[PDB]
Amino acid sequence: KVFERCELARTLKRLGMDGYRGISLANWMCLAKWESGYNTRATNYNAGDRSTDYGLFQINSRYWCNDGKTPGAVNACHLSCSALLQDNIADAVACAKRVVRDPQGIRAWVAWRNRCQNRDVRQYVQGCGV
Repeated sequence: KVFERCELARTLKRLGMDGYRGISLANWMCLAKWESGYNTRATNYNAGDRSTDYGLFQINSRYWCNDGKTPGAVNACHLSCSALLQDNIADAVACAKRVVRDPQGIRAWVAWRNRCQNRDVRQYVQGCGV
């Protein structure tokens, strides 16, 4: 599923992402935008290390979910990576919450540093009523 901006903003707020571990909703929106373009079925294979990024938040199979083919991987979210490809983003949100519970927080995603950090991210939630 490809979410429309405000639709996703309202969904994430309902799922308790606003201010989760100090991360504003606008930051989560900026992250989803640059990671998948709000697309839940997006997959990206990293030929360099044999891991794959899955879904809305492009969560990596080496540490967060299990896909069975990634060498030396753990599955911290205790989920099959298939779960991160559903239209229902409940599981993806619970895993995204798990990721930021680590010391790095939102910085775990390099796209966030490049495209969201120290920027005016207000645009991602403007007019959405959240």
